[PDB]
Amino acid sequence: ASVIKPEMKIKLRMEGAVNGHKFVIEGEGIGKPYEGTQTLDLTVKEGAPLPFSYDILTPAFNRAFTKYPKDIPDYFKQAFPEGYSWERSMTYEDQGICIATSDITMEGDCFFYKIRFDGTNFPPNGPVMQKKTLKWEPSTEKMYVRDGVLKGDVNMALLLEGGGHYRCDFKTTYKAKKDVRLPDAHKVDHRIEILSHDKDYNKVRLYEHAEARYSMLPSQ
Amino acid sequence: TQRVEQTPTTTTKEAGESLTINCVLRDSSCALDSTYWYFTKKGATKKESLSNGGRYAETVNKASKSFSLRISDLRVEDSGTYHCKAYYSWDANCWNLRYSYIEGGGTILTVKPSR
Repeated sequence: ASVIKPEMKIKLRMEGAVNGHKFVIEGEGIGKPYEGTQTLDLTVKEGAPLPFSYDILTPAFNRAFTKYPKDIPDYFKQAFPEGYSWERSMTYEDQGICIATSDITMEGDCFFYKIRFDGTNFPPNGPVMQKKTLKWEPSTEKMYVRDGVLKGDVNMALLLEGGGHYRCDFKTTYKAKKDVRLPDAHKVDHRIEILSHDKDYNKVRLYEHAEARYSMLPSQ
Repeated sequence: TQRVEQTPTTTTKEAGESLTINCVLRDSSCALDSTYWYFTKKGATKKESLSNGGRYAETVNKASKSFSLRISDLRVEDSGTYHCKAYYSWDANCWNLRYSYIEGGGTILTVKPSR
């Protein structure tokens, strides 16, 4: 009876601004929600060439794509067909700051995202505006219930040209549009990578792998 | 038992003079990654981020695990506490510090008025 199929497509639109520079990016893709994998093809529709590291955007481009075990309730799959939304704050070690939101809906075999992204106070000679980032390091997100919704906190870091890192504190609130069975505290391990890009990142292929797990055995 | 040793701990200087503050990671098998400097005017926990440039010259010596701030043309307004903060290089030996920072004990600077 589950509306979330073994293969689901993705259509999205991001509108945002980083240090005053406006942009629109549209996306289409496909993934395997029960295997926690997905690939997206992303195109800059307005604001090309982007004057900032693409990597600050990539975690904004759906925890429905997470391999959940049967003994951890799946907040995100239970949320469909009606859907869910998330709001995220991202605080970098050099006082760069981003806020992002996504409204996630579904029609047939396809997820639809409307994403808003805003970033400011990135230093002109830092790694974001000089485009010195290489990739996000693999991460572990702590998932926990507060105020009847799901919170996620994750320590994130971009590897930089030269082998250094650029750290970020991510805090997310996930809000389903209907009553669902809430999980106990658990973790989600993530890997995200740009598989391919053109020169100015006007065209980007993006892959994510996410799996949920307990950090402690259930209560006895 | 890692510590950042910051020197000088306290200093009095005359206006127009220069000050070097030194921060050294001691008793550590970890290495320095990013480095940052902050100013606290008397009282204020609000941190003013000192960028390399103008009267502030920020240098790093990775081999010595030290970083330093040189302030030129000191003013009475420069009076207050200077703080250094470092993050750690990612490596297997210091893996659980890879998102953490460490700060010096701080430098309390008094700039005596001249003219």
